[PDB]
Amino acid sequence: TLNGGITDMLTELANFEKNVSQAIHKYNAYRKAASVIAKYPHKIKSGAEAKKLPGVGTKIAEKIDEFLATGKLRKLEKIRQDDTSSSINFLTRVSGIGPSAARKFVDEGIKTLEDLRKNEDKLNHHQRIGLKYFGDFEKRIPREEMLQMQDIVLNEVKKVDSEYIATVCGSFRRGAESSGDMDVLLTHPSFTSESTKQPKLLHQVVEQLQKVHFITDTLSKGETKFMGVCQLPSKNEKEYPHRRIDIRLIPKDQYYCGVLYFTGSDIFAKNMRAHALEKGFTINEYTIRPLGVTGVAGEPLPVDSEKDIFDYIQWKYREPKDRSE
DNA sequence: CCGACGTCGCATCAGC
DNA sequence: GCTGATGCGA
DNA sequence: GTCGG
Ligand SMILES: Nc1ccn([C@H]2C[C@H](O)[C@@H](COP(=O)(O)NP(=O)(O)OP(=O)(O)O)O2)c(=O)n1
Ligand SMILES: [Mg+2]
Ligand SMILES: [Mg+2]
Ligand code: NA
Ligand code: NA
Repeated sequence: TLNGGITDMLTELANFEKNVSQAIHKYNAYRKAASVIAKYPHKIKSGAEAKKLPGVGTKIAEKIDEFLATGKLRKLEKIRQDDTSSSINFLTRVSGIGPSAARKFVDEGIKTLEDLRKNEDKLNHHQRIGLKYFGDFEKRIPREEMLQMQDIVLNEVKKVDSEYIATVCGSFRRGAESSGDMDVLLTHPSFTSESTKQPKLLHQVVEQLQKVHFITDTLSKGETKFMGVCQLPSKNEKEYPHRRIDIRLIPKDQYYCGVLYFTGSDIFAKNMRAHALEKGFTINEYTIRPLGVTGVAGEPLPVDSEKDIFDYIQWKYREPKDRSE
């Protein structure tokens, strides 16, 4: 709320660069700037004040001035009144449609929800689903419902094998009063970095959730990542809207790196990996490795908590609550 | 003043 | 049926 | 767009 206008502005500008100009690094610059300002504990009162923050340069400082002085930004107005930019901006909000495809549709005269629906023959499976539940995916999820979903997921997982461990990551583990979707970290002793002894570990769980009709649709699926759709049973009351669900099977010994990645926030993670690079380290959802002078990563260093990974790169441990950067 | 910018999974594609 | 990338997403 | 460095 504090510098809400500025952050909203930069976020809107960011989406425009990602979705329309297809400049993902401008999009990341703008989102990093908004982040740096979101943590800035003062009401920013000039572009000069903002420029001193890392990630804010001249161009954003000038825009911050125009906004503080006028309450708007002409660039945003020009963008908002462009059909092309707006149609493109909008189509990207459908799951499966990004900058490239959204433009392909607009080039083809396809720009409305209605336009998409009479041209379903042009949508792959993913895009088809994201369109079917576009209205449902636009709603956020009460934590009260997340808990309901958590009991269901954790329980079905138990039934397949009692040695499975399921953990609801994402914004939920960050204690958010509501969430965009459900992210589940999953482990099993059979699957480590040192071997895969059992086949179809993710698959079994997906089928179990499907056979009991928790999971309804499937965007994409692999041996370690499931991306789909699920729904709380309503009693018949109105139907709960469908929700996105991601499941990520991480090798059990690499759990702490996995839960670190999967908990977020996204721009927390980016800045953290950016920092690790400033220390001769590199991090993914699996490991933390020391960068060789040659660029090539050395062996995975031992890790036994999210904190361990913080220590390696000299950073104060921060509970999930404070990672929503 | 240029170049790099987190790091990966899944579906697919241009070259072999 | 691989590598290396695009595209989209986490 | 920013900063590295
Ligand atoms: N670009 C990205 C996107 C997601 N992620 C990681 C951190 C995210 O918290 C985690 C799950 O992504 P997510 O479900 O899209 N967003 P998240 O759970 O943080 O908040 P919601 O908007 O879903 O409530 O994936 C990332 O590391 N880099
Ligand atoms: Mg989430
Ligand atoms: Mg998710
Ligand atoms: Na700066
Ligand atoms: Na999209």
